[PDB]
Amino acid sequence: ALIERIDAIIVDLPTIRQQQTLVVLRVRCSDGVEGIGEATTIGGLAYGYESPEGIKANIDAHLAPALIGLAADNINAAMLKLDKLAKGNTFAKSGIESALLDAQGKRLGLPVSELLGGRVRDSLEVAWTLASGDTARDIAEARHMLEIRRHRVFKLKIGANPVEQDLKHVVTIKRELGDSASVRVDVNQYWDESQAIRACQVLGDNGIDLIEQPISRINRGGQVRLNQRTPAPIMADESIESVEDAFSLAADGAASIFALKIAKNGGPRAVLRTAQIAEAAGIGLYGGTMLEGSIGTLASAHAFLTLRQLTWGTELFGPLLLTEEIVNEPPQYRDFQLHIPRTPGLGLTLDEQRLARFAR
Amino acid sequence: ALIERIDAIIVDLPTIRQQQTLVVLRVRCSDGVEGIGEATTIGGLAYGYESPEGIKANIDAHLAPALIGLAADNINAAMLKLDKLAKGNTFAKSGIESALLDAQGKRLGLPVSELLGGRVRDSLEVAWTLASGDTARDIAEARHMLEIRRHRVFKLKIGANPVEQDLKHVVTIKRELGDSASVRVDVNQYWDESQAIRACQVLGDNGIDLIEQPISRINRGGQVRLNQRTPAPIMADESIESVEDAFSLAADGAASIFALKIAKNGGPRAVLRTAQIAEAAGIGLYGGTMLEGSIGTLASAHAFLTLRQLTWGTELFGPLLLTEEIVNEPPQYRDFQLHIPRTPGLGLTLDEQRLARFAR
Amino acid sequence: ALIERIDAIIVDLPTIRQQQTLVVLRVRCSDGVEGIGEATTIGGLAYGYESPEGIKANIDAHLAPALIGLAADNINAAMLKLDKLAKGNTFAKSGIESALLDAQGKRLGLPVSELLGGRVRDSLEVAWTLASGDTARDIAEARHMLEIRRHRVFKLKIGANPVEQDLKHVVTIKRELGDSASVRVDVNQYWDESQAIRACQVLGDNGIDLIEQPISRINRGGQVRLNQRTPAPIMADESIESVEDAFSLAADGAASIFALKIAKNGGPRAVLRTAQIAEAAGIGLYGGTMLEGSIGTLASAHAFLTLRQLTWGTELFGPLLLTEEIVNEPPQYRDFQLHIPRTPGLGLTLDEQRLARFAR
Amino acid sequence: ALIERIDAIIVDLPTIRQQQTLVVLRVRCSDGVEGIGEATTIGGLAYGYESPEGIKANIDAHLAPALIGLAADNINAAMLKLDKLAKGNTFAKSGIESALLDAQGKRLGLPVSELLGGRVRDSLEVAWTLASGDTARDIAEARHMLEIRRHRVFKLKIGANPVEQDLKHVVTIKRELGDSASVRVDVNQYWDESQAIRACQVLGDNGIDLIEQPISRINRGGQVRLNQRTPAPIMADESIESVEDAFSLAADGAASIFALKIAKNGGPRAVLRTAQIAEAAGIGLYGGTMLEGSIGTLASAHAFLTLRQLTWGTELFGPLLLTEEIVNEPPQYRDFQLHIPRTPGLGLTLDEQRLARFAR
Ligand SMILES: [Mn+2]
Ligand SMILES: [Mn+2]
Ligand SMILES: [Mn+2]
Ligand SMILES: [Mn+2]
Repeated sequence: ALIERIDAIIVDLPTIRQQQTLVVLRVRCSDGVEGIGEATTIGGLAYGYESPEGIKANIDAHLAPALIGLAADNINAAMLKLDKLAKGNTFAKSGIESALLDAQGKRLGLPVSELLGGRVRDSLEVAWTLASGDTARDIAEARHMLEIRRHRVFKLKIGANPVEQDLKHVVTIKRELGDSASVRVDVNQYWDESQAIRACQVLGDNGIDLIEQPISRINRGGQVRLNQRTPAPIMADESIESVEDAFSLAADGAASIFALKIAKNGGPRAVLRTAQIAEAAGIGLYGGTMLEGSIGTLASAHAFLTLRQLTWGTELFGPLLLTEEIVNEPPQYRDFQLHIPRTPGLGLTLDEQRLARFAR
Repeated sequence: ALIERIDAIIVDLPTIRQQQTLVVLRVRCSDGVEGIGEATTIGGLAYGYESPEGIKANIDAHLAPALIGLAADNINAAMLKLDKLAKGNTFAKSGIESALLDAQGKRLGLPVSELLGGRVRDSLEVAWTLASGDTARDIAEARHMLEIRRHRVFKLKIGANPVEQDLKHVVTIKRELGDSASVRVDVNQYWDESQAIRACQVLGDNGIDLIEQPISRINRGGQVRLNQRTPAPIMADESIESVEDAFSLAADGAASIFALKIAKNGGPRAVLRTAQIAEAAGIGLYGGTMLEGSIGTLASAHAFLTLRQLTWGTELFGPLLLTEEIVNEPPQYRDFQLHIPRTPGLGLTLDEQRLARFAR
Repeated sequence: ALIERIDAIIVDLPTIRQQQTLVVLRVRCSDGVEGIGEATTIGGLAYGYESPEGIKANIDAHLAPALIGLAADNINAAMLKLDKLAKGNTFAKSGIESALLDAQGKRLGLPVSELLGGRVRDSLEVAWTLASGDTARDIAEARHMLEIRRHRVFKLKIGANPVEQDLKHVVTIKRELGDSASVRVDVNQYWDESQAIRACQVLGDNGIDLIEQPISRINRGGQVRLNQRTPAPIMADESIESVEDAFSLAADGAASIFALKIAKNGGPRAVLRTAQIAEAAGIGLYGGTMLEGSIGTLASAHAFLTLRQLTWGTELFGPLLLTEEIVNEPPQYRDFQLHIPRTPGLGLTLDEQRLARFAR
Repeated sequence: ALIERIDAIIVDLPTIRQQQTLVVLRVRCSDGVEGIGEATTIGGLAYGYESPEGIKANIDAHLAPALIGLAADNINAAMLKLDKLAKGNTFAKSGIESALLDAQGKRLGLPVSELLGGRVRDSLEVAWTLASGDTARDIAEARHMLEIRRHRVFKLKIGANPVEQDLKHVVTIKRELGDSASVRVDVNQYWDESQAIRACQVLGDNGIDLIEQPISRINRGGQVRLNQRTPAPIMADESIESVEDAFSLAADGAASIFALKIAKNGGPRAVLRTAQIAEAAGIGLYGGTMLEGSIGTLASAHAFLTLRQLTWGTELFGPLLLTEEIVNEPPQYRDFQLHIPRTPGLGLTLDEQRLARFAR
């Protein structure tokens, strides 16, 4: 089977929060099998180098033409060719690798997790981000998610308000939930090391389970110091923009936990290279997301199912924020987890009608 | 006297806990003197590279034939020959060295401790592992051991249950016993560094005296960080798989205490090389065990008697877990210690009847 | 006073080599002043994250909209706003900053070099890359460039062929040229550390003045080792993808010379921050290029004129490779140097006809 | 679908040198598909912890029983189970993984290289070890191998004789061969750092391309020092006894080249994890061997075909030393390379008669 055509479609979907843009890839092979992938990011260029528009432009002008005519079943050769021709562009590469694995799974009749070696579990613990901004509303939401047994691990995005304000807000939530839930924070590189010194202490002292990316990736030394001094473990996220960054952080002792994102590494197979490095170093894992819809979520999920251990769970809740999707199969979230079927490929099929309706 | 024959016998003994397998070595010398040694491990291949079956196979096919015909009284030459021919295989080497020292002690009429240079004590403090799994039962057992003056230092094996559960269990035990007993934990490499960060703090804050091998030996940097940050001292155990590993950990500042096991180093003389390195570096000592019966326990004991200081005592309680033994002389445990006689060799003789009954 | 509109045009120009694609920026201000900039790369995505297509897509969709309406005379505020909304995208940022500086300089009647502080020189030494592939042809071209006094510093791009082959080629050229020219090589990350060990030694012992980016930026430790052991100075180029990378490299001692490129840093002002960091660390400087045409070449030059010292000269020969240009004023190359006028802005005007002709 | 039975057979085959012992694994699956693997070492226990005897003993007693009944198509789950129950035992693990991969490839009709992701080449450069001991004889054998175009890369095993004697021998061979062949040496941990200091210098100055494992793995600091000072690149072989060792060596900068052996890592998939770590650190690669016959050689080869680059080729000449083999298909050595077919599995079938004949 040869790769015949690759299409990159920008889709804007309404969210419960007010819109999420995804780049849906469709790779059609000569044997009639089609694979689907997703390259999605948050806020244009605010959370990475690649925007939806840039991703589509590069796929159309550079990445896709390099693949037309190649064997669809030799994913390693195709991805290595992209590395040779394109520097970075991990989101685009991720969408493409996801589609090739999907097409390959359908072709062989195996779920992507089995193509990657075999799953050691069928479900993944899923965290939820509390985003009402209001403390009372956040505790109310958390208590609801617990009641319906959908989530018991909650993440709080902070760093935008005065430190003292964010600290009170987080400590209040953990204090009210007590031992019923795990509370973590994500600072998204918003603090400088001078602010993180005291903030990490207060959070660690008040039962916050982990602190994700407290300071900017440009401060390597600061990450190493906080890794050694913060009472709560430090998780690296934005500090990882490639597999090679993961080796560097591991060699430096810059974090005790790595967030694994297929978009930041370059696909399901690339994220596994980063996970393996973390494993060889004794670094804990967490399955991250870029707020992908079901396609990217499932592609992440399929790689995470093969991991020996994910000490801190995952935040694969992306599909839950969308009011509408472009696939026919809704994800199964129940009993604090995301359940992944043993269907061929990613186990998803496009809803041609909603796709046409939301595509640009 | 020449080494004439070496036999490796696998023996399965019932335990009070449900079976322990030992590899008993019998080295017969041309002068009619026989030496006995033991090569024992825990759980097949779960706690090391060598299993009872592999140990016997290698002794029979490789190690023993290299020794037949050599002088029984030149232990250094015999052991150096084994190092030249065999990589690793420390458990097998340990059993063999133990038997040669036993035979040499009987021949010269000296206890093995005197062959090793001379004892500075006749008894060793012995810790006890609380293994009921149940907190109330563990406190009850500990109080009994204290009452009968058999043990006042207790070890708790953790790491298999959720961290929070193991922490509550340990803190409850220390809280109830108070200053009447020393409470320590052994995590057996079960935690990753991200989990150990908070767990070590809680344990150190609640009176746990030391934390044995909290994380995997593959994470050297993590051991160094915990050595500098944990409130309770960190003891290395599985991180030591050879004398050379001990030098490496000492040079790195990876632990402030080393567990000394003859099986992991290669015998009573090898364990002394590791102890000497620890001494030159200012690292504290602890006499460890692989749950050996009286033979291996006594061989460990004889080397430990020559040490200037063992700040943390020993856990030479192996014989106490066996319902039946294959030696005639039962070990003397009284007043929190194991008492070692000044009889030739290891001071033990095989019970031919029970040996035949439990051998495979 | 206000930025009214920003246009990003892709232009394909013919080279002496084959085309070269430029992204010409035209910023129109409310006061009638227009500024021009250039964002140019090499080989689509083979030499960087940004392609001409992705650059235009991002400018039109995200960057330009963030600038419309802002004061055209407050460049610091404009660029800081872009850093807040966009991660990376240094090529696009460089093109935009260059245009704003051009407009501001025309507005105050000052060359960009004066806006940046004040020039300390009026011309820059310019190197030339011998790229025929044929040793004899290269020596001939070099002899000619020397004859007409256009260049006396030559750079050989190597790494694509077997090591001994590239080494022979390079050593032969330096042997034939002797003390007449400075010969340098750029390996463009093509060797791994194991190949670079012997190659750097041979090159250094045969009169090669500096070795540019011998290994990949992913291998930080290798750069630090080569920096201490190479007989010829090591220059970092691709290892610098941001000003923060420059700080990191300096702190580590990964190179004794930094190549300065406005495109890899984010503009003329950004390149000065990197140059300042190098100066504070005692690191040597070299004026680099991404093969820009006159607009980009002049924007680099204006920044380079304010530097105290550029120990290794520059390679601002980009305009010399183009057969057609889109500006009215051709660069003044004479006596081994590039001469920069003291006219307002960049001192360039767009040839509207040729622009329309090569614009795609 | 299910692993029904696993057989471990010790086979003694005649070499051109004397015998070579292999442990042939035969895994039978419920669907009638059988997979074959090989766990081979050199010199009993002289070159590793596992002997043919210990390997068979452990497979029969511990490893095989843990696999019976498990899905034959979920190799990741099977191997992770083995890691949980058994420490080390990489040779036995490698043999088992190779057989499961062979079975799975025959089952899906794909060569193992495709199961592992996809090959990027169809043949591998193969080195040859000159082992006559006689300098003149070695030069003759080398000239011949060059004549018939079978090998052009030669490796000399040294370290057993006085240094100046081995140095003379090696330098003479390279002098006589000149630019015609690449000459390398493997010291097999025979020198201590004090001897290696001058030897590495002499070898490097006389055209030796790489120096493999000059000193013992116990001396980590010495490897780091030799890695910075040796004029010829240092390759780690014995220092790698697990994938985690590879990470450690890379983090420390102890070698610029890693020898890859499926037997020392735990199988074809394990060797890829080590290769990935090396790639992320910028470390060069070489395909190593433990002198396996065709089964083991092909299992290594299939993994090596997926690698982006093997800067230093391979030494997969194992089959060439055997006069008799236990498979029906003899390896395709031609034009300095080993050619690998695109047939299912390993592409090998057991010659039941010869197997029965040499089986012990
Ligand atoms: Mn995050
Ligand atoms: Mn222990
Ligand atoms: Mn360059
Ligand atoms: Mn070797």
